[PDB]
Amino acid sequence: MRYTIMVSATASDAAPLQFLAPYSGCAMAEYFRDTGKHGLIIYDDLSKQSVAYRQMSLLLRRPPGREAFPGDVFYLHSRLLERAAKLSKELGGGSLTAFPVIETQAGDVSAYIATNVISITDGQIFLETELFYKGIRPALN
Amino acid sequence: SNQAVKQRIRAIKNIGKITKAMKMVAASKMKNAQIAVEQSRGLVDPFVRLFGDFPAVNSNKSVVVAVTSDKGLCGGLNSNITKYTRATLATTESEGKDVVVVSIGDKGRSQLTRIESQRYQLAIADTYKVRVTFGQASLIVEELIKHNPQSYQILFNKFRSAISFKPTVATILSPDLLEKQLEDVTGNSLDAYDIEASHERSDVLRDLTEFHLGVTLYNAMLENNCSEHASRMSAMENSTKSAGEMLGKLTLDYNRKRQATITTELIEIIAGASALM
Repeated sequence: MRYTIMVSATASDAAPLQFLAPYSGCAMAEYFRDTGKHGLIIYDDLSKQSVAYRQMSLLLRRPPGREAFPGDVFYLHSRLLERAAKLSKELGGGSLTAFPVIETQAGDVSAYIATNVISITDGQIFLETELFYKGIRPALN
Repeated sequence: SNQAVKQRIRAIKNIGKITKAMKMVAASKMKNAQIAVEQSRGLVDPFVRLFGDFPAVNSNKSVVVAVTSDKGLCGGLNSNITKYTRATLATTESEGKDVVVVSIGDKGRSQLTRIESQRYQLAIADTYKVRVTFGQASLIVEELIKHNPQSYQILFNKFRSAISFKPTVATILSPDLLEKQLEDVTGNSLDAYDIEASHERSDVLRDLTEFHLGVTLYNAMLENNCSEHASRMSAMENSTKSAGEMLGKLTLDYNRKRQATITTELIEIIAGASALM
């Protein structure tokens, strides 16, 4: 906890507080990127942040999308995860490493929000639910 | 496109019930034919201790019999002894041996022609249709004394248990063409026995190796027919697994299309309502 900030928007919180919480936490982690230090950010269930943003867009009566998502739900995550960069030497040399987390339904990685974050991030850590049941933990596919 | 994925779950669900019917059809046929295999294993061994076992002889003429199945959901049983045929039909090939290739079972003529067709002469099939009897296996044997080789090669699958089926080469030598020549050791190993026949030793052994041919032929197509039902049982349990893994990926694909078509038809309703309100 000496090196960690804990940003929390739980399930009882309002959907604009859960939509904003990864940007709030990215701004706090960007303090270390912009001062030459190194950050590590984990967006646990970025698939839950898109569900909170889907709620605000449907209640604003914006048109549904492929999975009833606003259509700008790619830009929701792309403008977020582009802030995790390795800066150049004239900007201090700081970095920010992101670990977004996406919950998958029954192993289907061809979902809308799953395929969005795959085409944003640099790699994946696939966690297989059949290797997890066999006791192979971490169940790295 | 939501009925094409629903008519495939129609297909794989009945295939997964067809192939589980054939798993226990071949499992009940494996045990009521096991009460005929171990009974038939008795008559084989008094000829293998009277005449020995001489697979690697350099006979002038040979008849090789690869006995296969008739129906073909066996799972590579009729092909495993087809490769074991040419593994046997090239080891004993040593001086330019005349070979007659015979197939018992309709799945043998379709696979021995691919490997060795010019020395192939005979095709017995429809033998497991009613049952396998010794009088039937005598007529199949009597068609192999029409040709007069010096040796007989019988390629079959020995039914050991429901899991393991090791292939077998059982060799029968013609009576004094080569058989007494291979018993001849500083005298003979056949001269211990007092012959109690009407005629000579040369024509009681003529009677005795056709009887040794008909016994090992009757055992071969009975050990193979029970090795057939126990390989179809392991093949039809590998295809209910494959038609339950395909059915599982197809229900996940159907539930995704079921969810996506309720969302699509709902967005079409809200858009037509927002255009009026």
